[PDB]
Amino acid sequence: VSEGFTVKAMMKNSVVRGPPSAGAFKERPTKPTAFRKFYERGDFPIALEHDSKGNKIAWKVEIEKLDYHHYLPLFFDGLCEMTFPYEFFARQGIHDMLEHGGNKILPVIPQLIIPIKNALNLRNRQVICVTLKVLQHLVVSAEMVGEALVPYYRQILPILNIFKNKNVNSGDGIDYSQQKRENIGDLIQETLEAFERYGGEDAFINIKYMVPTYESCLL
Amino acid sequence: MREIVHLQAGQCGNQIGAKFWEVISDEHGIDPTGTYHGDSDLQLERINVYYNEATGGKYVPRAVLVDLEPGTMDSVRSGPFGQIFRPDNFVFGQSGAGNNWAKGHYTEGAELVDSVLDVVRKEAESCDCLQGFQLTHSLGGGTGSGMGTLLISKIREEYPDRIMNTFSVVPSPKVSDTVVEPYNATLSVHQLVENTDETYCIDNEALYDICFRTLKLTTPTYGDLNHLVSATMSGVTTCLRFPGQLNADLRKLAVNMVPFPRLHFFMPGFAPLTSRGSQQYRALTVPELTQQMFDAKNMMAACDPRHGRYLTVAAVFRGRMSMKEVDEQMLNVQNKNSSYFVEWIPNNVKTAVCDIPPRGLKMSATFIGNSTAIQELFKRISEQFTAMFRRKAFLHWYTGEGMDEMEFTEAESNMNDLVSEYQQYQDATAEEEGEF
Amino acid sequence: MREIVHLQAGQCGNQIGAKFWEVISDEHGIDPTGTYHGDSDLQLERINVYYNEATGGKYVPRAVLVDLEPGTMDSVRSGPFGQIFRPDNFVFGQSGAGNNWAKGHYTEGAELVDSVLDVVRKEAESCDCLQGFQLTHSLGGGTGSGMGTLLISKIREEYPDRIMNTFSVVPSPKVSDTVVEPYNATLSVHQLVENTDETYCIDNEALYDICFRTLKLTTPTYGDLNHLVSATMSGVTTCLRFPGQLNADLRKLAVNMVPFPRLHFFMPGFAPLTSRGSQQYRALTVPELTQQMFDAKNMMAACDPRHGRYLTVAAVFRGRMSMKEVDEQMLNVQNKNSSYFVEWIPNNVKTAVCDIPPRGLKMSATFIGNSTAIQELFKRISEQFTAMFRRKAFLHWYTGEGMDEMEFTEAESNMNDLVSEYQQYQDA
Amino acid sequence: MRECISVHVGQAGVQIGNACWELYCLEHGIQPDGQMPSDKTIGGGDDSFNTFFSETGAGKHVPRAVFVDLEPTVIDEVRTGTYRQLFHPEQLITGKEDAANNYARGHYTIGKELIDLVLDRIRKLADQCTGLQGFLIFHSFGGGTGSGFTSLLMERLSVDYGKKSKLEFSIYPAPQVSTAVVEPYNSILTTHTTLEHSDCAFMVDNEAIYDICRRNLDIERPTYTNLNRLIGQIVSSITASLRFDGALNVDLTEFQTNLVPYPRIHFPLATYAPVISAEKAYHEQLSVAEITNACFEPANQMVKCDPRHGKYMACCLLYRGDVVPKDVNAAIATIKTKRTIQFVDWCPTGFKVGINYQPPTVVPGGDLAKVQRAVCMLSNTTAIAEAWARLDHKFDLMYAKRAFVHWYVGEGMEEGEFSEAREDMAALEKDYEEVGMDSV
Amino acid sequence: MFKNTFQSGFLSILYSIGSKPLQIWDKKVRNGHIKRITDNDIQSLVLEIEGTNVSTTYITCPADPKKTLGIKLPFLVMIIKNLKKYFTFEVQVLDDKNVRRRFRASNYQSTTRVKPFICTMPMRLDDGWNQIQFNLSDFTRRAYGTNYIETLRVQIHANCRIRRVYFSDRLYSEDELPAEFKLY
Amino acid sequence: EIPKDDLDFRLAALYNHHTGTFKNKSEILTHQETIQ
Amino acid sequence: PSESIYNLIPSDWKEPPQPPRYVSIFKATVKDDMQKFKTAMKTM
Ligand SMILES: Nc1nc2c(ncn2[C@@H]2O[C@H](COP(=O)(O)OP(=O)(O)OP(=O)(O)O)[C@@H](O)[C@H]2O)c(=O)[nH]1
Ligand SMILES: Nc1nc2c(ncn2[C@@H]2O[C@H](COP(=O)(O)OP(=O)(O)O)[C@@H](O)[C@H]2O)c(=O)[nH]1
Ligand SMILES: Nc1nc2c(ncn2[C@@H]2O[C@H](COP(=O)(O)OP(=O)(O)O)[C@@H](O)[C@H]2O)c(=O)[nH]1
Ligand SMILES: [Mg+2]
Repeated sequence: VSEGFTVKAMMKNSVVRGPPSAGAFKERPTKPTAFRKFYERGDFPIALEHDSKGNKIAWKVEIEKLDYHHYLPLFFDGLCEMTFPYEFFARQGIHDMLEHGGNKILPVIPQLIIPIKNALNLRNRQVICVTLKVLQHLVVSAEMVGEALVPYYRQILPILNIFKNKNVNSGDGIDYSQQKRENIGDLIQETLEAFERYGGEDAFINIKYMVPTYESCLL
Repeated sequence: MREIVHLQAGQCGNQIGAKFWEVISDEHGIDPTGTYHGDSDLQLERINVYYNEATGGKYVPRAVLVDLEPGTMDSVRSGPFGQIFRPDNFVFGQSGAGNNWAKGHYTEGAELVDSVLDVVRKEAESCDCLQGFQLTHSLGGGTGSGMGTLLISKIREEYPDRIMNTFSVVPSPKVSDTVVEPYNATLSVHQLVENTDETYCIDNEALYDICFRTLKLTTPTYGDLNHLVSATMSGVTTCLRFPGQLNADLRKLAVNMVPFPRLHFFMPGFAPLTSRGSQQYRALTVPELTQQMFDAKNMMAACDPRHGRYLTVAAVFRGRMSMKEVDEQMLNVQNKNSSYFVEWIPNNVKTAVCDIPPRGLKMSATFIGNSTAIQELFKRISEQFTAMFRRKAFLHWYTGEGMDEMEFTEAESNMNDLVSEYQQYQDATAEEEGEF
Repeated sequence: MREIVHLQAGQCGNQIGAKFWEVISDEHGIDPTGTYHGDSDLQLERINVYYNEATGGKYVPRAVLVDLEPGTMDSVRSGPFGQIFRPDNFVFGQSGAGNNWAKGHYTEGAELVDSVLDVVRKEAESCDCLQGFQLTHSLGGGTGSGMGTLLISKIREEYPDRIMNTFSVVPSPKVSDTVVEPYNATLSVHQLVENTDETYCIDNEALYDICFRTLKLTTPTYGDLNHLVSATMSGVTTCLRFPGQLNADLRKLAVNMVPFPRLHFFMPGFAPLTSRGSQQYRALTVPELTQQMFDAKNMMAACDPRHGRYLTVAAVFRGRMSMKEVDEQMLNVQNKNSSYFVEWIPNNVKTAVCDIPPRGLKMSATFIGNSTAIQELFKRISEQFTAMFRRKAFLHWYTGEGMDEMEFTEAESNMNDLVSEYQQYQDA
Repeated sequence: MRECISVHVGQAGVQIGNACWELYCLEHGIQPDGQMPSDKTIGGGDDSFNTFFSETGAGKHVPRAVFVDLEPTVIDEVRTGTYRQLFHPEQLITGKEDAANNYARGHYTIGKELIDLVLDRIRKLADQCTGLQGFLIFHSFGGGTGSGFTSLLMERLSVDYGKKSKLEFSIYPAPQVSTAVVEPYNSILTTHTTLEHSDCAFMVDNEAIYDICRRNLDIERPTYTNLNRLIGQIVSSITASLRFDGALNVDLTEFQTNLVPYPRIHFPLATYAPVISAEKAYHEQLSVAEITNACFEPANQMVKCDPRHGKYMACCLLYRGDVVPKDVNAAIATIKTKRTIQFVDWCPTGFKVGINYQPPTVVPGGDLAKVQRAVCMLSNTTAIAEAWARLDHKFDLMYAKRAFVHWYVGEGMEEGEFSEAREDMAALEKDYEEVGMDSV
Repeated sequence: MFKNTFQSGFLSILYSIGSKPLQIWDKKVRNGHIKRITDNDIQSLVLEIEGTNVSTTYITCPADPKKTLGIKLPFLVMIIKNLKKYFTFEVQVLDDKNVRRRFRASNYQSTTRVKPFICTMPMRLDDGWNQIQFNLSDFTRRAYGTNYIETLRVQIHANCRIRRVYFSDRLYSEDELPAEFKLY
Repeated sequence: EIPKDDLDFRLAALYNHHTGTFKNKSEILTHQETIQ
Repeated sequence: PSESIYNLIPSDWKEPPQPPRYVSIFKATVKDDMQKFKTAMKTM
């Protein structure tokens, strides 16, 4: 019935009320994407090939000679929306262009930080899984990419501290959801050693600077 | 041995600092000429923290004064306690800033920097053992951090190796009356965190409310607003200058208030503030100080503490006193509202007892607090970049200079993540299972 | 140890409290600027009861002053003892009630209660042990009767175990001072039943004759008239502040007076009241003192106790005297006329004594009395109100401020049962 | 001949020794200027100052103390105070910067810059010594130099002087009242060194001396000076038999062989029973039985842990004044008849008794009173385990989120040392458990 | 208790393949979690215990603190995966002079120390999955002049992945080890 | 029940010296007979 | 535990009422003594 540091609520018998809330661990309202505006325009050379293997993306033009400076920041902006005929193109399209081609993932790194933190800032437990898989895939499927992300840990990692210890305390009863990985804390952790194993020296300190719970491997 | 060099930048550093130096000169007993006329010896025992002996019994400060307008620090050098500063420390430019932040970073890149670095060098080196620096400035003007990340990017090269405090005047939440204003709020941040990490954020709107509702001064100028900060600056250094039963220097405050290295937020406060007609009818006891310094009214930052959690509290007191009353401040307010004292820290209060009180007053305190309600201070600036950033209409004045606008857009990304890092440790609890 | 918080609301409560803190400063040696130029140590021991203490040897009173409005108590602050009060305890707002119970309790009493309650917690948290509160105010006014009874309700919700006194001036019978007098009187008495445990009824009329037939001074004013209600507020609580052969407090003067919780409206009085010409004509002895204590013309209510029966009597006493003569005389005055004391209470009379008389008198005593005959006062007021509520006179000045006519009907209902309960214990 | 060097480290340790050497000089005839006065004698000579003072050729007594501390302006209080010429200017040694409540700074960064000079002064003080019984240290578990520089001092003193009776006095972080946030870090790190390099570690809490000052001494708002005089009264009683003769003279070596049963259990509980104000001291008689009773009272302990949750192991009673042995035996007997005072079954004897003929000496301006007889109690219970399980709860509560750890890792230590310091604390509770359950 | 059991050449107290492996074990989880499943190199369920505090979350083989399992078998072998984090584990043994004695092995300890109720030693894990053989009959002889009688407790702390904690009568080579005890 | 004053303090005073902080010399002991 | 089935019957036992309120043999004296030295309307 009280507020806090007043003359009231210092008596021998009082009850009180705290703050409104803290705006963490909570889903944020999404915003319209540049992926949405550019897909209805038909500028994308993509097609939903409804394979009998599941859904796949058929590329009318070959992936090797795409303008990655105009497409990778545009596909990464689609990770912050969850409606099906657009979110699959963001999830599968990023994975398809990451494992195809070389010597062009490097110059598009510094213009990829903004669309990768915006999807992480949504704080919903669905696309944070997706952004953690592409973060693991970004550092692996090219050459000399972990060294590029070392000065950019300050804009990717603050969301990873919030959900780092997100796991299941099922002490004996076995879980079955390791086929599709929804465990945030294992995905944040495994991304951190993927961050540290690449980038060479002066990479453990940049992770230890801002997620202090992390233990620096590769001794 | 332990010593501080005062850097004053802008009108704001110069006007606040000039009031600060007259306070310290009264506290140590130095006349406006520069000699000692004190009535005690402990007013002289540790005067090698802010003053240097010059030949002739003339104590001279250790402040270097920096501004890009010649006019401002002629009033400082002609003030009441104004001739104490040595002329070589007074380092002036010829043209400053105005209107556009984009002007501010595409104006005087490196002209005045190296001149100040020479003065900061000689004054620091001609001494014994540097405790650190302190910097007084405001976040505003026709440059913001435009001169800032221009001039100081040359000084931040090695400066975060020792202690460096910063009493910074954060923008107030009232109106937008600088026309093309919400472009200097976005381009302000960059390295707003990782070069001081001991910033005492001081709002002017909260400065007036303590002058209107607490001090009850009918016509508060900018001068007596600068009197309130000068007490706090003296408060966080009084254990280093004057002896005490429980000593606490700057590092002992910094170690005991900063759990994580990205916490440049220390909302200040001075406990025994009373109106002139009500000073006579005042108890001035240890509980009386504590119920005022923890109160939302006596907070020189426009953030109500009951909007978040105190991550850590400092209680540098002055006088012959107690500290156990502060323990009841947690045990009542914490264990009942656990959202006002962070529970994964067991005890959130550092105390200090410095024997020598402020002048006139018998007893005092100096609160600084790392409350997580400071998320809102960098959120009012957050709705004040987004509001006018997207139009870019009167930014044609900016456009003529117009630097890289990734630097426009990366500064708030290094500010909203700071808010998120405060939102985490406001919502994070001991048993990390029940917030998911 | 046991200390009392002073409350005062309205013009009357501040004019009474202006002279109340004059005599308490005189009894306890406090000067106008608040420094102890006293004589003995007994005037400094139990000084925490009324006076707090501030740095500089200064004794600040614990009183808070309540009104809606800043332009008048030049009577206090420009008076002899107005610098003793701190300026923080003065609480005020913008527009006054102006003899209207609706304005001071609902509209202008909605934003000042937050300010007054903030101050009284500051006075109540600087305590080793709070004995209780007490209020002086008007009963037919706008701020004394409208705001004052709302402050009573707020303290009772917050400090239910503490004791609250009410030194209210009830309406004068013959000549009134306010036209809307029973509207404020009925709505404020109704709240006083369940929210107080020791209520004092004061007629300005009975103070006039006490000033004439006993005090024998030709030209009176509110200075010496408020002095009568001043020293009553002092003399009741002197057992807290000064020792005796057997002493009392406010709690002991309430458990030994209030049989049933709706019966706490009392009648005060003074025994020693003589002029300068009667100093040589009367002997200041216990038989002569206790005689004029029980006199009906001596009472501070304009309703005789002869019309009804006393329910409970108490007297606080002073001076180094015998306990035998005061005990046998109050048996003597109780048994000689048994038609005025209830049969089902064998001893209606309580005796308390102190050791320190006031300055200027060698022995003095204060009377407090619960009688059935205070129903005489309420039953006039009950038909004051049905003379005006029946034809809806002066009702648009209440209905248009957010209250309904049901609250008037509950106030009639509560007062009429309180009258009917008084008449019930008149018959044994 | 018998003697011991006293070491005072930290602002806590320096301030303890100032009210402690004030007692020592006044216990003898020693004035603040060192020299004993020609006129007036405090008593017989007996060369009893030798345990704490060294005699020069000019007739000056010099304390065998080093005031080593990184904080410059608590030693300069001594350097300009009344006890100015008592101490050497080179016995009092200061650093340049504080450790700032950091164990790592007092151990690694600043501590190595002064550890060479303090060991040189300890060596030079001990070189003129002949039959040195041991050392006494005074510190607190919460400071930087009181925990970090203390830990480095025991590391170096263990190899320079070998196995020697190295007593330890310390100030615990209280369960509730605590002046620091990093205090559970410093206490858990310095006990990792105390457990292996301190022969006996006396255990003192601030809240309990706060409690006995307001209750027994009847003073409101006590300060650090009053806690300082209570501690120095006990330390004088610990070294009482080293200077004055008694019926049962008990040595520092006889303390360790009769208090601590196993090499981790050297954490006795301190209790000073006849602590009483002057206005209520001379009214009632103070028998030796009722002050032996007041030693076992729960609230008279100087650490916030009552022995009802534990079991006593060995109790060292140190009586001073007009005390005969026979009524001590009656006082010990009537304690043993109570089943509420639990004694372990592997110590049927239980008690070590020391009688001294010199009553405690009152300081001017103090709050104690002149008593004919007095007692100091050195208990040893399993109830101290709950005083450390709370510290682990305080440590684990903030170490799990790595709070304030970069204030330690950056200043020359690794993160694994924190888990190593909690490790010995995780074993110390189980070490106090395994000596508590009854043998069957 | 494990006293009426024959205590042959093999005895397993925890095996991740079963209904309730942590049945006799007591789980204490604090700022961490326990789970049971991950197939990295061996395609089998291996119990995971890990947390941000190594000395606070653990598992203890006797559930009741008063009950102690009595195993006379001198060799103590667990198969534990290296995770490059802080891993410690306990073993408590009964001695011929009837002293409750404990041993500790830790990743974060530089040098070893021995004194009367706890002996702490360092340990270097391999790159991935490995088995470690804690010879109790020799460690109770080198550390103290004492013979081995029986162990009383084992306790496994955080940041490790567990499968097949067992005792053996003597050290076994890899070939003579049976099929259900192999690493693969 | 109690033979002398030491057992009166030692018996069920319901005062945990580990938990009891800043009591008075009256609430130093709170016997079970006092509560109920 | 040796029991009997002739115990499940309800105990059907009421408490006999207390003796009546003892009127004292000196009460008739104290009515007259208390109602003595009493008149009406003397002082007022
Ligand atoms: N009993 C008692 N304790 C004290 C006194 N002074 C300080 N302490 C203890 O010391 C603690 C404060 O930290 P300190 O150990 O003094 O820190 P320090 O000795 O100055 O070491 P640094 O932090 O490196 O400067 C408090 O928690 C007190 O318990 C004293 O005068 N008497
Ligand atoms: N307290 C205080 N604030 C000032 C003063 N001068 C300016 N400010 C604040 O600083 C803001 C603008 O000052 P600014 O332009 O940054 O001064 P500059 O640093 O010299 O450019 C205004 O909103 C003022 O509130 C002063 O003398 N005292
Ligand atoms: N005894 C006494 N009564 C007073 C005095 N002043 C006013 N009154 C009474 O108070 C009543 C007026 O109420 P008021 O104080 O104006 O109420 P308010 O408007 O709410 O403050 C009148 O009926 C007067 O009889 C005084 O000095 N002494
Ligand atoms: Mg210090």
